[PDB]
Amino acid sequence: QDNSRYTHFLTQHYDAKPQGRDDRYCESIMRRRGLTSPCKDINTFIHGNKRSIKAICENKNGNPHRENLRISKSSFQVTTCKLHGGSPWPPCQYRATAGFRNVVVACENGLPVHLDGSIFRRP
Repeated sequence: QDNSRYTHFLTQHYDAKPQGRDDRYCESIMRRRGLTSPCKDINTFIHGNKRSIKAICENKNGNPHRENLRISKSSFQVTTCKLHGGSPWPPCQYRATAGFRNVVVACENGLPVHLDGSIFRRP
């Protein structure tokens, strides 16, 4: 049964069915998931069904990527929360950006355990 790292990945990166994906959504979910002490600089949540996300670890929905990651074949609805302001401590103000594209994860024992957030921080 699903080890702690996969469980942790879901806590930090999965929100099945969000409502509005605006700035207030970000500020609330970041607190709720305990990512505000200190405030995480940027964090992305994937939406949809868990099934498609786990499938990225297989050839059904993923391709090998770079040194040790996997990239999905299907696109996902996602929301990236970016810290606004110059302080790492609460209150954390976040700005939301909704998107729809494929994602990159690291798999361990057939389960997603890490999300590569670099493809979401548009410099």
